[PDB]
Amino acid sequence: DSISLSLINEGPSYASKVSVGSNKQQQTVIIDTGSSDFWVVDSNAQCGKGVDCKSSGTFTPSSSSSYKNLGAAFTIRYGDGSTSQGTWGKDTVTINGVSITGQQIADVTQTSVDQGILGIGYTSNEAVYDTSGRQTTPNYDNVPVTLKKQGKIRTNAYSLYLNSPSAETGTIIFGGVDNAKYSGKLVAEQVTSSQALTISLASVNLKGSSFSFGDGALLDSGTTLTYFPSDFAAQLADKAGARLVQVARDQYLYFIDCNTDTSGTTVFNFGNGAKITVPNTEYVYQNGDGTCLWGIQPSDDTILGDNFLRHAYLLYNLDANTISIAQVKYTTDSSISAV
Amino acid sequence: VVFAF
Repeated sequence: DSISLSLINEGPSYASKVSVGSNKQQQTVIIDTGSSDFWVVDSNAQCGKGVDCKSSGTFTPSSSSSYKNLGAAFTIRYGDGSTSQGTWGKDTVTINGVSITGQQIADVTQTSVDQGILGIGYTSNEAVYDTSGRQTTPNYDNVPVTLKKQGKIRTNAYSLYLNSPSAETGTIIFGGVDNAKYSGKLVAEQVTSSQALTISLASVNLKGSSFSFGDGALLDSGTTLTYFPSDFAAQLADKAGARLVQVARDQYLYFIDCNTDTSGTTVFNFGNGAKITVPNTEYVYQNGDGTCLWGIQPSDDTILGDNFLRHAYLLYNLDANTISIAQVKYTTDSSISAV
Repeated sequence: VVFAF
């Protein structure tokens, strides 16, 4: 029992069509290994200034016979500064024809995100706190846990195939693994945090140099680019020619010339001899205006986002606390086994 | 984008 779900490559994010409520109201929502809560855009939400938050489906709680309004205020904040607020509730959620009942979600009535988010990370990382960090509501069974608990999958686990940079679609598989879509063997890596799907990154090879790292990296489907501590990012920027630019009082971004040569690869070395090779096309990102970002950016948090993850096949196992990885093989061939 | 806290 595996559940395949199509991932829409939207550019900066990968989203899936899911349904919510007794009347199966279609929501197109970001598939996010970096958050743990599922929220939907209320049909009467107030979007953030300049944000078209109602173009990817909306949810009307009043037309679902099964919708339960829990008492409780919902608030979440993301790495890029975006936020959502609303109220906690429960309803039926349907994923590629497979329904789960009484799933706790948030009904969002204000958001600066473009669409809803389906957070599928650890339950310990749920957004169950007020602004000051006081816990306001209990931790609860999020979507992957509920899939397991209601007998839809055997193990709280999922495989991620973002597919190639040009592809319109990829696939996420809850409770299974597509053994046709990688070369070599999946190498199991220990998850190093009890809250975040992070594994140890031993080193990064770029432009003929090996840069020792030895710290955790978040494998985040819901991040576009790749983020590293400032000093490590600066070491890589030195080989690549990326230049740091101050864009706000506290924000700095690496820019790079749009016509920069993109031959060569960047290699990421993990535990147990696991290795992911990323083509350097992944490190030039086109902005609207004729400038480009470098695909690595500085941050206190280390995150391998989509520009990395497109080049790996990943089996996240939240029960075993492992993420198993192998170099991706882009193919329509498919041979899925349950996990 | 960069998805929690």
